[PDB]
Amino acid sequence: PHMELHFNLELVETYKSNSQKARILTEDWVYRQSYCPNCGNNPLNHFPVADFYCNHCSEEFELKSKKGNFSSTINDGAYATMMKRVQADNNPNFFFLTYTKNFEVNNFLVLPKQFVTPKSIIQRKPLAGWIGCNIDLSQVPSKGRIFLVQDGQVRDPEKVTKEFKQGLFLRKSSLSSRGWTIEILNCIDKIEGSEFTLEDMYRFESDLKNIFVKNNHIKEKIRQQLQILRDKEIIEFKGRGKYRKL
DNA sequence: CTGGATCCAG
DNA sequence: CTGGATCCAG
Ligand SMILES: [Zn+2]
Ligand SMILES: [Zn+2]
Repeated sequence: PHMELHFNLELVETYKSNSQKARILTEDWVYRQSYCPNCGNNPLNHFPVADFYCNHCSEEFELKSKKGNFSSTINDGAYATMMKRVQADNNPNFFFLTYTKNFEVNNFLVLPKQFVTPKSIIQRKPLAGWIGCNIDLSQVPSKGRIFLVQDGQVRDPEKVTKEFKQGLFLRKSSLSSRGWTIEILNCIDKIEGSEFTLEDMYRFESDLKNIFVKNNHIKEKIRQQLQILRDKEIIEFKGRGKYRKL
């Protein structure tokens, strides 16, 4: 098994000046080159929409693509529609593909569906109406941005599948309880290095209070959330309010 | 006390 | 059943 990072260069020539070129090329690449980031199965199945599923584990993936520079936002459709889906916990997993002017994939990631929170949905050039949206990847923790290819480097599929499976417990939490765990992961991402203290986490109290406005016991909530993450092997407790990222 | 463990009103 | 609240060991 060898991933080829370039698109089909013959299709590049055939579909020159064709309106659908960029969709044909990206879908083709995902179909032949991607694997299921849950169970590792290759190839995926095709379901207009660029939707795939895994015939082994039934995971679904919808593809989004951007030519050029890696963006911290993924273009979607309507704000209201995306919201209904997010609320109903109904989104597919998302594949995000970025590619160069020479039709090489330089980033390819999966955003597992449960990491798409109301918060991560931002309005695009909003107008009083007409309001598109993006998914804002700066609001998604590293645990929910799982790279199959990163900066032109093909990652170990065993690490991809491990990371994907590690986050699946969040599918069993309801919206706000899931939101808590996801925001704690966002805090931990900001801590520089491997080691951190409870004191480090308490610095985010003000930030967390602004998201979770009804919580008057934020320090205690932080402790509980750290315990959930320990139980899920995402951090370890070294005792006495000291932790290490895993 | 500090911080890991558990709970319950609506 | 949830997520803000309370319990409880060292
Ligand atoms: Zn190539
Ligand atoms: Zn699969």
